[PDB]
Amino acid sequence: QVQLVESGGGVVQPGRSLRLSCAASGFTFNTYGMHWVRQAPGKGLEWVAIIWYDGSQKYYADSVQGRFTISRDNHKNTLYLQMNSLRAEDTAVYFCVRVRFSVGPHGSAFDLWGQGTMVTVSSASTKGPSVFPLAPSGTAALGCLVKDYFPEPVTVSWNSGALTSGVHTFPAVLQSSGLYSLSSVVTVPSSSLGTQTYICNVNHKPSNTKVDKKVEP
Amino acid sequence: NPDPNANPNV
Amino acid sequence: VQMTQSPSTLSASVGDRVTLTCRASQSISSWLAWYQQKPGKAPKLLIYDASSLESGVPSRFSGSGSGTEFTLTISSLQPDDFATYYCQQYNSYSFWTFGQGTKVEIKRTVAAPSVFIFPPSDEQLKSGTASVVCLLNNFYPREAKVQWKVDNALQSGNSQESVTEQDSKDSTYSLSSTLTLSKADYEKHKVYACEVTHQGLSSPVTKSFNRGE
Repeated sequence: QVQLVESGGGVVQPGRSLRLSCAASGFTFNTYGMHWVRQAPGKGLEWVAIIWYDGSQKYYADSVQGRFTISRDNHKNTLYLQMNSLRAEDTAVYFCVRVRFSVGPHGSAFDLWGQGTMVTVSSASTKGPSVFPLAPSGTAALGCLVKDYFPEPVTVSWNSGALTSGVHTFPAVLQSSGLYSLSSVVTVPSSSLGTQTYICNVNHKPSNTKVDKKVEP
Repeated sequence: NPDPNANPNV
Repeated sequence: VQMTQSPSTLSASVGDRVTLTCRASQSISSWLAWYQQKPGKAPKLLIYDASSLESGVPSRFSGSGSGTEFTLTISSLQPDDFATYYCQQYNSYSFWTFGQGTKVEIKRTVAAPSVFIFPPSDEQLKSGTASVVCLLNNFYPREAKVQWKVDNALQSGNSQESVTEQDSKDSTYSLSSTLTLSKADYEKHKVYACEVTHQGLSSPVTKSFNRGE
């Protein structure tokens, strides 16, 4: 159907380059102006760059002028963003965006957006988490602290998945070290502390780190 | 001084 | 052109008429668009040219205004309309700038947090750092103040918080605050307290432990 599919995102060191791609299908891509728009973690939307339908004009946000170049392949129906001199501040989801068609002298709103591709810029080294119990002392709370890992994501389950009700796995916070940290918690009937065993299963695929930690009172 | 907001479509 | 949205959050129920406000720092005529975005997903255009309903968008969405003052109205909130809404200008010689969003969250009755405190684990202590975590569980509304006290000394700059998204079953939030100290600094003091102020609590609640006890 009518879609935009971005790719090319990943984790990259500062100073390096990365090329994003956006494959368009279902419409006459070579008649549309196209944009890149980005969204930093927890933030709002920020325009990045525009390219005319025929590549004849291009404009760029202050923060990317001289570093990024937008281009298009009107035979393969693909949009590109060449990102050079990457810096931590470029960490964001990047969306390719189609402008609503208009007649006349003026451009229009953004009527079609891709799913986005995530660029993370960091000098941190890949590293699995340390996993520590959050020990429980008529409802009891317990959990696992998942500390000092890079890059995102980790996945946390409880009892191999047999425990889902009452579980809250918090969004990661990025520490000043450049490493992430999160906690997963669950509330359980305090009478079940002795009777049931509680194990958190942390998996960090970037580092092939898998930890199963038993949390006891 | 071209308007970046001008129509970018065919 | 800077776009300013208000309110930054509102609480509403299914069936409610909701109206969001967008202001431009200078006139943008009618070159104004509204978008909906849900967590982890891309924005979807709702309204363009300030009052034109985008193709295929439900008719409960409408937009009004021109110049510097704009509104978006949902005539009757549906269960899938809880999201963040952005306005955006595309005025001549003005590039493209977005407001910071208005989050439409689910209203429910007040729910005071359950508060738990977790001392550093012995395993982490051997590594030279102490993480102390305060957990606020299943509360509403999201506004909460969490203060770390160490031997009655208010802490600043050494903690971080994380909040969940509104729970799909009970429409509550949960929050963690983690105080991070070196092993050496931890052992310098005895009393560690988390103090929680929330409108569901008549007085602030303090949960504490004595180091080692």
